[PDB]
Amino acid sequence: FLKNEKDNALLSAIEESRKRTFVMAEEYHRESMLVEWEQVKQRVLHTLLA
Amino acid sequence: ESHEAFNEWFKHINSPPQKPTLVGQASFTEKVAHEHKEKKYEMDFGIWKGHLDALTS
Amino acid sequence: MFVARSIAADHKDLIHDVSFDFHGRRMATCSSDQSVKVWDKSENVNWHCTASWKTHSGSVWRVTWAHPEFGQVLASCSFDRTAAVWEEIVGGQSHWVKRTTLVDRTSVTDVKFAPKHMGLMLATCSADGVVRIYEAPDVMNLQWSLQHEISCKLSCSCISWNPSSSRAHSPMIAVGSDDSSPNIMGKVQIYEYNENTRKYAKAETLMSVSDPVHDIAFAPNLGRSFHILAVATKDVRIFTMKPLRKELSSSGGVTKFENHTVAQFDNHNSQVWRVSWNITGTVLASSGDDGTVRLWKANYMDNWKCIGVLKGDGNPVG
Amino acid sequence: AKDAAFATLISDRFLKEYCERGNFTDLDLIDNLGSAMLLSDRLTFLGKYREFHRMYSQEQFSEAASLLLSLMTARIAPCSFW
Amino acid sequence: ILCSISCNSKIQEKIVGDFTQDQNVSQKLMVGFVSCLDSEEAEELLDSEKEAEDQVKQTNIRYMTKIHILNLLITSLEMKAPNLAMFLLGYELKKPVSTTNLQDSGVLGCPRTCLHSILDILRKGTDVRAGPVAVWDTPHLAELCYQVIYQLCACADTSGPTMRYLRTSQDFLFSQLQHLPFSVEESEISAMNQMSWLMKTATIELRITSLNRQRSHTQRLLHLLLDDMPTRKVRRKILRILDSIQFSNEIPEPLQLDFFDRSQIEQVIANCEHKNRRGQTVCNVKLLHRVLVAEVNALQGMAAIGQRPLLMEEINTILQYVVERNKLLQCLHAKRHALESWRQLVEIILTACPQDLIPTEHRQLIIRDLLQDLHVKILDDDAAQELMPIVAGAVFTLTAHLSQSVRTELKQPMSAGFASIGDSSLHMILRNLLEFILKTGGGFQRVRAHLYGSLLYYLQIAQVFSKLQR
Amino acid sequence: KFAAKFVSHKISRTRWRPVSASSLQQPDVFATGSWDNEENKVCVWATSDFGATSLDEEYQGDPKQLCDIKHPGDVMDMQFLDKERIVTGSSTGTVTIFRHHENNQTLSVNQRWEQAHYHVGSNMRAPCTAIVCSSPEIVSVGEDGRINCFRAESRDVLRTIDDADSSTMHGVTFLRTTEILTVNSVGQLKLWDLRKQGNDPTQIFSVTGERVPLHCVDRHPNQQHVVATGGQDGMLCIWDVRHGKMPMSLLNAHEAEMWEVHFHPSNPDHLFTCSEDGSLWHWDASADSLACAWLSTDPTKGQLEITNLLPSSTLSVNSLDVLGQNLVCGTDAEAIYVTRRLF
Repeated sequence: FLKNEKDNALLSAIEESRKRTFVMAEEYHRESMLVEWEQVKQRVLHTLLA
Repeated sequence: ESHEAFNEWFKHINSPPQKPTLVGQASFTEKVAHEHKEKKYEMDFGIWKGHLDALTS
Repeated sequence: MFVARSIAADHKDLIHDVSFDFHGRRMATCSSDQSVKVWDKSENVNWHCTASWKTHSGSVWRVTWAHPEFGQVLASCSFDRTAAVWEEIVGGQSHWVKRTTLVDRTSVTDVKFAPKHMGLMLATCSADGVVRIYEAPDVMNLQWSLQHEISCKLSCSCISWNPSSSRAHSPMIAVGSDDSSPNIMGKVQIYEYNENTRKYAKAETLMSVSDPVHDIAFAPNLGRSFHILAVATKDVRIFTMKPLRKELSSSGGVTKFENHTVAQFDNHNSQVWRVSWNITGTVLASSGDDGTVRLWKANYMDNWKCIGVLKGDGNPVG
Repeated sequence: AKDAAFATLISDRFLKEYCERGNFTDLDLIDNLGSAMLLSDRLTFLGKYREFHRMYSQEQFSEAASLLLSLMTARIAPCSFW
Repeated sequence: ILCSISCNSKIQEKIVGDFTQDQNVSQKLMVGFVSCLDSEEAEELLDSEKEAEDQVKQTNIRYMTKIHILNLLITSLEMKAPNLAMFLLGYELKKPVSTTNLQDSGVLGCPRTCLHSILDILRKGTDVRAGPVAVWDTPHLAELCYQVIYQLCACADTSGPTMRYLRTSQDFLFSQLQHLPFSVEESEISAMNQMSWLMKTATIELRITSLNRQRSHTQRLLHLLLDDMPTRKVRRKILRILDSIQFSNEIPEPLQLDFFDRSQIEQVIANCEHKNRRGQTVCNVKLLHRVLVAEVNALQGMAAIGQRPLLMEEINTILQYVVERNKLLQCLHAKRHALESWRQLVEIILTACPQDLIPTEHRQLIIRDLLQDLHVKILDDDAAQELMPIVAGAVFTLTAHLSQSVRTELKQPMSAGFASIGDSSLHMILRNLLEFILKTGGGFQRVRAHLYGSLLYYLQIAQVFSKLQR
Repeated sequence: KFAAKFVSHKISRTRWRPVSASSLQQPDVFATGSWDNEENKVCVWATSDFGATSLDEEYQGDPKQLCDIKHPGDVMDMQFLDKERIVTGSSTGTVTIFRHHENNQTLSVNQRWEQAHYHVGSNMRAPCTAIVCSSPEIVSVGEDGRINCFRAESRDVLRTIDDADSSTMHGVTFLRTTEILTVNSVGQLKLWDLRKQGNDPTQIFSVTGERVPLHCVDRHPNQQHVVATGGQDGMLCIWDVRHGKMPMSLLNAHEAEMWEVHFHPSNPDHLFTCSEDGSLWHWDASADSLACAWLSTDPTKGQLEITNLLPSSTLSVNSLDVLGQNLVCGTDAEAIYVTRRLF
């Protein structure tokens, strides 16, 4: 199954690219959620000041 | 210092000049090259022996 | 912007030839006045006559220099049926001394020293249709031994050694044939030295040269896998000669050739009389009855073109 | 040049000169040929013969004579130096 | 003559038909070939070679015969079928090339075939001075036998009758693998080739045996192969095999010429060294002999006849040197292929193996040791550049799998799961990795790509952590 | 550190005009000889503009040609005899004295010896390979193996040593007022007494077993027994002409032929060498500071500091000259390099 092992190596490389995309995309979504939370907090602070 | 001098002496005594050997069917050019090698060996041996006696002292 | 500066030669009779030495520091001139003169180039780029002597009682047809490894040696050939070898015996007492006269039946039409790696050899050709090859057995004693006679079966007008020093090529000579021969074609023949027979054998005949041949020149090979030959006839012809393939199992032949005419030029406008390559074999000079010298060169697409034309007054054509 | 042929040529020019004057020109060069003496048999003969003359000047008479005999028997000498 | 004939594909058919028309005929021809190869050279009559050149050439002829025969067999096999090879190896043409029942010689009237014969051969244990005649050419014989077993399924259709026969009747692979590595210093080349073929073979073997489900078999096999742990620090056999491969080789004394240019001779050596079938630049006898004669002819020494003995001795040394260089290049391509073998074999095996790796702990320990040793070996200034890509792919695979393994432990429940892990060790591994990354010049982009991939997989494991990152 | 002047001729020789020992003026004028052209010349050059009285401007000044004269043959060697007179050896075997007329910025032929060097028997001209001056005395050597002695005011050759060498002599220097050293194509340094009536050298020095050509020779200014030579192998040899027949030191200096060697005239702990390999090296024997530092046989005493003064990839540096803080050199790259701030 030497050819299978070569195919597996290619598969592992694809998996690594996929994990990179998984991490960066998740981080971007988390950053967007954090920005929305910060905006909500700022609005609450403005309401308290009112 | 005594161990260093002994090690220098011991290296030098174990590196004598090689006496040229004549291969038994040497051409006329190879015999002249041998006499030049033998004169070079006697000179190199004289220098080696003088250095050995200095290191021995 | 070539510049030509006249010198007062003051020749007794018009000199039919001029030959430079291998270094271009000396030249020899020859004339109807029966003399050869030698001229040395000073540091100031001026020419001075350093020797002048009466050489023969016959039309000196050709003059050639030996390679400088054999010393300051000249050969000449003549209508008197002889070739002569000359050595520059200098003391400032130069007096080109006749060392030998080769006397082996008709006008000797051309004379050429062989390439130096073959030793001190001299080829002559004669109107009897024979090429003769002589060797000096001692370079210090310029005695000559007849090594070869090559029967061309046509009047010989000119000869050229193949200058190739490659051990992959046997010694080769091109020969011509002045005979008008209303019919016989093949007026350029190629001879190759055969090591097995110890004789020159006819390797090729350029059948396309049915016109009388006045001059021939092999180009310097400079690492090409094929030879180039210029031929002066009614036109300028350039041939490529490709040697055929081979097997190491056995071999004893002239190894037949594939020959292509790569250029033919009628632009001379008169029977082209001479052809000469520059030292790199990249520019050809030709002369003809039109009273001009023309210069020919290939571009990077192997297209040959003329690149200069001259006048009787000495001015280059605008 | 390793030029052994030209080496022999110059050896022979020096020989013309010595057949004639009874002495070598440029003694110091011949004495220092070393391994270059082996470039040609003629040069070899020249150098060995110069060594023989050196032995003769040093009163090493036996040595000089034996060197001469060996040269003569090896026929390195040209057949007139016999 | 027979083998020569063999070398033409078309005729095999006519030939086989001929051999078989008569029952007596086929029988006799075949078993004659067979007993012939059982070269039982004089055994107990007070010595085989009691006389002289005679029995020496006897043995020589026996050898050449063996050779021609085996070559024939091999060539035939690959051609097609029913091939002369199928008849000689004991596969009946009438029976399906897949339904054939291979039996030990003498069981149910089965004649001794080539199979039985080669088996007997290698079984003896070839400590013999003969070694494999492949020495100056080919095969170790053993090589042809392993090839026939592989083609069982490799060349289609021979299936596994061979593997079933080698497992049940002869316990062949276990008996032979116990003696690895073969120390044929003689031809490190030979030893290496032996090892290579053995590799491919046992590899496909285990693969298919497991694809089936034969656990005990697979068990014993791998158990042994890996337990460097002393039973009844004993380095694991796989690591011992790797220790036997030196990836650094000595270099030839520089050529010295009195009359002659050196730089020119090195250029001439570089030129006439033509490419052998393995892609090695070697003049081989060819260019050597003829090239040396041509050089002697070119060096003209007319006048000074006297200097001849010298030139003679000098050319001899040049010859010796070029010979040594060629020997070395050969030894090198061999090692390259052997390494390929090792790598692929091992890796594929373990990683595609049905994971029954009980102590994933031990699994990882093994991975660790391996990586360590490899790194050590390759980080050496004298390591052959030709072995680098192999190491590279190896590391890539190893690392991805190891990372998966790490998470496979971080994702369970039982101080016993990061116990044998080693972060320091993670770190040292990292260090070695980086070192190798650095040492890799622009040339080996591919190696760097594998290493970048391995590093990325490693970094995913860390996704004490803050301390490790720092 | 160097101003480079391209001059459309290869430069065989460069020399500074000698300054009076009483002058506080830095050397400002030098001469050059050309070679390997159809028309060769001797040129005179200035480094300063006659008029810049600012002590504070960075010398970016290209050297300016003051005057020239056509020189038959290739200027094989060149020396100043004094402030007004330049001596040359020619490839034609002629020795020539030129006079420089500073007021008019012209060169003129003052005197010539057209048969200084020639082969006996053929009367063929032989190249004059080196010259040395000690006013009013001039010595020349050539490919004919002759040593000629001239006096600048004498039309006749004062002395010839015929057949002094059977090999080409390449270099000559004064050991003392009546003694010279020569170097030749067989690796010999020869000592001559110009008063001895015979044609044999007084002494012969050589490296044992090797016949490498020596091209250059210079004498230590203060130590009349210390001599430097350069060879075809690029080796720098240091000699004590009182001690043995062998060099005291053999130093790997260049990768090709060493054309010139010069001790610094006023600070002889410095030495300079130039080569066919295109390099120009400064050697400093002062770095550890009367045992001449150049004669130290102790590799632990006297670290020589060695500096290449020119950029990598010059063509052959055929000549150098050094005077005070100034160095000039000439090259096959049709270039003159000048520095006025060596140290």
